[PDB]
Amino acid sequence: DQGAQIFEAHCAGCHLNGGNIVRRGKNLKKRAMAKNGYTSVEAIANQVTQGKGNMSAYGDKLSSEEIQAVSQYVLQQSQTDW
Ligand code: HEC
Ligand SMILES: [Cl-]
Ligand SMILES: [Cl-]
Ligand SMILES: [Cl-]
Ligand SMILES: [Cl-]
Ligand code: NA
Ligand code: NA
Ligand code: NA
Repeated sequence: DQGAQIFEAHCAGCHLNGGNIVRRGKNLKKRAMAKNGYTSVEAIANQVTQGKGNMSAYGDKLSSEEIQAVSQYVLQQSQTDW
């Protein structure tokens, strides 16, 4: 539940319903996530913490516990397709 709330507050601006309005080829749905190896909590949490390209780093914005919770939410949603 907390993971979904964090996602709504911090991630849905760019990734609503698992999309990516900024970088077409890097969404949160099964195909792109599997291709890029975002298939574990740790893989996702590392990317969220440090940022990448035009995506900001969240390591100074969200706590480690919040990053874990949102990463689990994204993993579950991706694996089951949003
Ligand atoms: C727009 C300002 C964004 C917000 C808010 C968040 N993300 Fe993002 N994300 C964004 C871009 C431009 C990209 C591509 C970065 C690149 O590699 O060039 C991404 C990518 C991801 C990914 C990887 C998806 C994939 O490879 O298919 C993940 C797992 C991801 N973003 C997660 C995520 C979370 C959990 C966010 C809130 C804390 C979040 N993003 C915010 C743009 C934006
Ligand atoms: Cl981009
Ligand atoms: Cl990537
Ligand atoms: Cl990373
Ligand atoms: Cl940043
Ligand atoms: Na909410
Ligand atoms: Na674009
Ligand atoms: Na801070």
